[PDB]
Amino acid sequence: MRECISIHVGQAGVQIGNACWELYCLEHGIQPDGQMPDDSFNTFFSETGAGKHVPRAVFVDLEPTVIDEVRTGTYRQLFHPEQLITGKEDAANNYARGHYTIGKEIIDLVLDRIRKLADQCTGLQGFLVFHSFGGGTGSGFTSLLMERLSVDYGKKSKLEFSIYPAPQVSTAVVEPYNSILTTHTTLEHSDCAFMVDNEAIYDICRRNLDIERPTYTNLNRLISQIVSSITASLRFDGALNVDLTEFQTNLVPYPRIHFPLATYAPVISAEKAYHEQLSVAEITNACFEPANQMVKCDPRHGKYMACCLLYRGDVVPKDVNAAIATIKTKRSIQFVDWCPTGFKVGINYQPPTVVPGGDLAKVQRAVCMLSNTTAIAEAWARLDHKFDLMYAKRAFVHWYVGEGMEEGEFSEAREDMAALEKDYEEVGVDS
Amino acid sequence: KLAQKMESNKENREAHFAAMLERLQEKDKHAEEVRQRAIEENNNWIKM
Amino acid sequence: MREIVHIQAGQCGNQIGAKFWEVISDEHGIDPTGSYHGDSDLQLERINVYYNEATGNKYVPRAILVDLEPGTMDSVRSGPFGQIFRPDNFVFGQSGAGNNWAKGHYTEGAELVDSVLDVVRKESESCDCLQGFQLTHSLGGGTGSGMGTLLISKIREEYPDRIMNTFSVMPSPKVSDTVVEPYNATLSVHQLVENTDETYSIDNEALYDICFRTLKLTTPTYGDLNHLVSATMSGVTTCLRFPGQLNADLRKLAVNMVPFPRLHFFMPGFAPLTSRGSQQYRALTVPELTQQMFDSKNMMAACDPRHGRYLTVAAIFRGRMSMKEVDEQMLNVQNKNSSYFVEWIPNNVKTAVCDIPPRGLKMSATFIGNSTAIQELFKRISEQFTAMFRRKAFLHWYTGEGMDEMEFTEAESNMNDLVSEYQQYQDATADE
Ligand SMILES: Nc1nc2c(ncn2[C@@H]2O[C@H](COP(=O)(O)OP(=O)(O)OP(=O)(O)O)[C@@H](O)[C@H]2O)c(=O)[nH]1
Ligand SMILES: Nc1nc2c(ncn2[C@@H]2O[C@H](COP(=O)(O)OP(=O)(O)O)[C@@H](O)[C@H]2O)c(=O)[nH]1
Ligand SMILES: [Mg+2]
Repeated sequence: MRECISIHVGQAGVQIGNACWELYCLEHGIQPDGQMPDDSFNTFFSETGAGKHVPRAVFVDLEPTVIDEVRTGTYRQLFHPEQLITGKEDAANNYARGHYTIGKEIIDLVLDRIRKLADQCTGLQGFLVFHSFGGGTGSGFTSLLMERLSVDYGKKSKLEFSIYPAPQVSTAVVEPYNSILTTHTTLEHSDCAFMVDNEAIYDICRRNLDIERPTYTNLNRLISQIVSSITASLRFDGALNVDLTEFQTNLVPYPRIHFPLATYAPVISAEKAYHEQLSVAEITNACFEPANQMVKCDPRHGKYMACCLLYRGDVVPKDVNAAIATIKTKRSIQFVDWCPTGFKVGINYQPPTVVPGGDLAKVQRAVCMLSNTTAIAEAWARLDHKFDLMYAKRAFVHWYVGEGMEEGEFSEAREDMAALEKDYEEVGVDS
Repeated sequence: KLAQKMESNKENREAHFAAMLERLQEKDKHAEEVRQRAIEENNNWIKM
Repeated sequence: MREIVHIQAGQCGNQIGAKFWEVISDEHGIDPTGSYHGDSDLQLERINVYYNEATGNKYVPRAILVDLEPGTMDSVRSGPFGQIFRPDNFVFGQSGAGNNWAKGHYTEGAELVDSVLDVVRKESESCDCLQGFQLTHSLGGGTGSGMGTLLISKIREEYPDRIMNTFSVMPSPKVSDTVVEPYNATLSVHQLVENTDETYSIDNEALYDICFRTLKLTTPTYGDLNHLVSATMSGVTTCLRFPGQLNADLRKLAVNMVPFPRLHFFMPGFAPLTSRGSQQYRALTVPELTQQMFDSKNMMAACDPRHGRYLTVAAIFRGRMSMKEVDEQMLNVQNKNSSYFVEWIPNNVKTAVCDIPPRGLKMSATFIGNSTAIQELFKRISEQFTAMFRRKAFLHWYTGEGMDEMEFTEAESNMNDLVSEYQQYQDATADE
């Protein structure tokens, strides 16, 4: 019944996967061994003959290090060994190595494992793909896998949770190249993609959680909370829900304009105890503050095409509508002329769950706003400009060419990005 | 007199329902056509 | 003319349909087990129009429950009167329509349609004299809208001589669950213009406005809106389910209401307006009930009747009242408001009085109008449609299902022709 398969690619994807699955277990009362003493959780967890609950997920990395930590870790019994796939040689922050050279060896094995999970599904909805834009595996292997998934799965829904690179935490000079190459190749294969800018997450951890030097552990716990908010509607049956198809129908007006901006609230530090309880009005107001965004950009300089508000916990429809009405009186929120109905609201009964010993405080109510704004084009522009700086001099190009890539693939990828930026511009013009 | 009034009637109701199904059957021939097209374009997509 | 076969399609269709069955079962003195426990012979006189008599004292709704999604069906079974329905009459898919008319009409809906027709054929062949069909659905969704109109076309193919009646709920931005509602509605209106004999235009714009403005409900729920729908559905079907002279069957109603084949979209009205909780109320006399016929505040379609002309009107008064007073009041309204009735259709207002009032009220009035003002509802849909279609917004959801742009252009043009047709008769004169 309505199953969803989660694929975690590369270090970023695997590490975010660890955070997501830890949070899902806390939310559904599943122990780290898969034991549990609704029924919708079955969309994400299958059940074995021993009454154990197993994530409907595949973890893939071209290097074994990251995944070796999962198979030694607290949740080693949660996953069956066959769903934790590792190679020997990494993609060395090279899209060409991930996509071609190294990727081509493991691709068939990864798809065989995905096929085995799909065979356990009676009503497979589709896939959730987690990866970084910057790493060779996250970029190169993901686009290779996405292409192969379109072939094997027909017209099956594929949603992404993409880690947009940040210099505060960046590991490679070539991340703009890998980002553009993966976006070009994956664009025609993805139905909806939620970008997560590591700088936005880094700044929220610093500002809201008072963490001087945020680590991936800090970043992922926060990321996991947003992913859980998007997936709560699939894993639970509330008063107001949204399936794989309804997300896309409400937020995606055109094929290529499939990049919603996520905004989450409240993000409160586990200290204090006075900084709560926030009302529905207060958390809704926080969604329109650029400081709570998952991608750095300015919506006041762009136009909205769709706004989805996903509430969780002690929330009443009357409270929500009152909050939306006051926000509508703040003229500053501009929508495209071809869009009337701006607000689609969903309420899921379960209050946000937090990891014990975590940085996040337990709240009675939270909200995740998914908005399709033309302001997200600003994130593409930043990436495209960094690509252009290096590409004008063909700096580092030899690394890709050496692996069998052609220079033409770089031109093609960049022209496609130029067309994407042009698409966001065309969409914001009035008729 | 009546024969060539009720026969001329039975003909004028068979027609007003012939023109019905005939013109609301191509309303299934077209729903087959764009429906074949529905997975045809989806297939030749995977051809690329 | 005896039996009516009822069909409920989609979320809205099933929700409104379930409420219709609990309201009419209470009026006919039928409990959730199917047993008659009333104390009036009028309740059973025409019971066969909506119920089949099963072995013994039990009555079973001649209702078919349809959805491409299973959840709604479970909610119906769990409901107050959920157990009254024929178990074999629940026909549900597993793969929903996702608020996409194309999925409901061409893909998923087409796959389930035959299983539904099998159940409708069973009910139809049991009939001594089948009047026709009654469908409840929304036009803004995918199942109710797309599959509902597909069912209309398939049923029409097998039963071309039976009356096809619908209770079609119009979408509104005020109570919208999807941005594509103008597309789904336009594609459905195109189907209804061609395939139904009579359609009750139940507008969510009007229901929301009544709840918010009149009933003073700050945040209306579907439960609040459905209370107005069920009051209307009970009122407009009074003539079919109780002994009477006027509009006693679906064909006689159509013959009296439909002067031109395509102009079969009715504007329903109801007085007094009540909220679910409001079991007060102490009010409503005959002149008061009659005055609300021209009252835009009492219309279930968001149109002002004074912005057009009535081609035909059926008015049903319910409760213990003077038939003399009703006749005087009704004649007064036509004489005073001469300008809002077409002069080329003589004696175009027909009145009926039923002694049995609906539940909670001692006195009520239901209006069924065939007004040229209904063009306001269709114009609203066309303008919402064009705002989206001009930019080809969300078109990929439909073309992705195998649909062509031409179908969109055709549906829109057909609906604009309907508006133009209403305008033509609004401006027509008895100058001869
Ligand atoms: N949020 C977050 N970002 C991460 C994490 N790990 C890496 N990243 C980011 O992802 C990019 C680096 O790519 P990786 O995922 O580490 O690399 P990879 O996919 O394993 O690929 P290769 O090592 O080259 O084979 C940089 O932008 C990092 O900041 C993580 O746990 N969380
Ligand atoms: N009055 C009323 N409208 C409803 C109800 N449920 C949904 N709607 C409306 O129906 C449209 C959505 O269609 P829906 O019936 O949910 O989709 P379906 O399941 O695919 O037929 C919108 O215009 C909604 O506002 C209900 O119970 N009552
Ligand atoms: Mg790595």
